[PDB]
Amino acid sequence: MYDVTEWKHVFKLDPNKDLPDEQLEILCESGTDAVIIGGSDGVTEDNVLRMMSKVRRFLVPCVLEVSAIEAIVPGFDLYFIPSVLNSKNADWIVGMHQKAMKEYGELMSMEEIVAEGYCIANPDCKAAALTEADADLNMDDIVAYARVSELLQLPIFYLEYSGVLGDIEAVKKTKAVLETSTLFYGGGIKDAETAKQYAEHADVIVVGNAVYEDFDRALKTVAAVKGE
Amino acid sequence: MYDVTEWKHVFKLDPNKDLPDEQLEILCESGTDAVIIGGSDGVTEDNVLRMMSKVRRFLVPCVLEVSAIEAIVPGFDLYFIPSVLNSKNADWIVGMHQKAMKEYGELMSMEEIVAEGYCIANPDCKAAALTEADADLNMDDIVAYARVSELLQLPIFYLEYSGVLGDIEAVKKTKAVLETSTLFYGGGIKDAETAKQYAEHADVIVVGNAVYEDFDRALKTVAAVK
Ligand SMILES: CC(C)=CCC/C(C)=C/CC/C(C)=C/CSP(=O)(O)OP(=O)(O)O
Ligand SMILES: [Cl-]
Ligand SMILES: [Cl-]
Ligand SMILES: [Mg+2]
Ligand SMILES: [Mg+2]
Repeated sequence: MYDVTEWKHVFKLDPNKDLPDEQLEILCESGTDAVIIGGSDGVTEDNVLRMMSKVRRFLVPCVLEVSAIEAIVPGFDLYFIPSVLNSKNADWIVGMHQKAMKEYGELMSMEEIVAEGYCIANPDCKAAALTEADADLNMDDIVAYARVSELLQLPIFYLEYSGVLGDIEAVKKTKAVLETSTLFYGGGIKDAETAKQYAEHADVIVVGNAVYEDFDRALKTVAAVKGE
Repeated sequence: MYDVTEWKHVFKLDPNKDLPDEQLEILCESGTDAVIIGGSDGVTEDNVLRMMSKVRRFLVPCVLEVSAIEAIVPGFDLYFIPSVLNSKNADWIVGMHQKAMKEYGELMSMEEIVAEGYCIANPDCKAAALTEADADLNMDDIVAYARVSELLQLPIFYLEYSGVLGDIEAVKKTKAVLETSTLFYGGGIKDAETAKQYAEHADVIVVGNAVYEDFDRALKTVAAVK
């Protein structure tokens, strides 16, 4: 019953960090379309489990973006499973996913799962290092990864720039080739202005790091794209 | 595009070989559901080209299985682009797709393309060495590759054993977990009896090099199954 093609904004929270309960509550009731519990690396099941319990009470859909088999926790409304399409190591595309299925096939069949075709386009971030992504891409390299996602009919193509604003032109061209995939963009969105700019091309903008750096400023990204 | 969920039998041909006399024609007129142009130890644009000119004239859908970017040729009803799910080389999982999209994006848009999830389950064959496949798999491994296939939305999961018959129990168990894709089985089918046996679990049986070894016998695999 969760339709990402109707979404416009999502906050991505890092279970490795701590947020005041007051802020976590404010983010869940902010009007964002989803609260995603992310991770990238070093995540632990206990932090994920505490966060699940803290966000589940709210009406907003809570999503667990799976980044480690040890950190799959029941209780979330949805599960996003990333596949790093430009990874140079099969583990981040399919390998870890096969081990998870082998180990938790049953737990996996009982949840709503959505695969995300990730394209990590910032060569200098923790995510690119970890996943051995060939992240130094020209725009047509990115557009081609988007075409690959559209061909596999991955519900989500996520252009990931991490802590930097990505080339807006690459967001506009990616969007132009996606006909079924929902385009998620994440990267340097810290306020109303940037939020509004990227929301012009992405189907969904992801605001994450900013919540920890300047909370009040990051909160305005919601009204910035859903407001009057 | 042609609907593979209705198929039951397909012959897969090696564009590097040629059938004698009118055998290609009898095969394309046999009742099989599709003729797939494949090939091992790589293919060349020339053989594929020549094969395409031969099979496009018939009603049976003709499919090019794209195992090499350099051998793509326009003119087929369908193009299957494999992802070797158990490959250790990302180039066989997503790289081929990305190259085709980057180098032949406009050709890709004008053709009907189907992404197939491949699982090479025979560790002792050309395909496995060529794709660096982790092919010494137990049954629960295969079952898990099939789940990944569907997670990735692939319309086809192709369980490949090449030159030999695969464990019939593996076929039955993979058919059991696939809730939304079509199960292709390939591997050592050379006659009516074995084709019938694997057709009990697989959605589509692929009969390949048996057509060069014993044509009359491979031809009976169509009726055995349909
Ligand atoms: C275990 C399993 C079933 C599949 C493996 C899942 C995979 C491929 C995970 C890697 C996904 C990553 C690095 C996501 C970025 S979170 P982010 O956007 O917050 O970036 P950051 O944490 O700041 O590095
Ligand atoms: Cl843990
Ligand atoms: Cl005909
Ligand atoms: Mg809730
Ligand atoms: Mg024809």
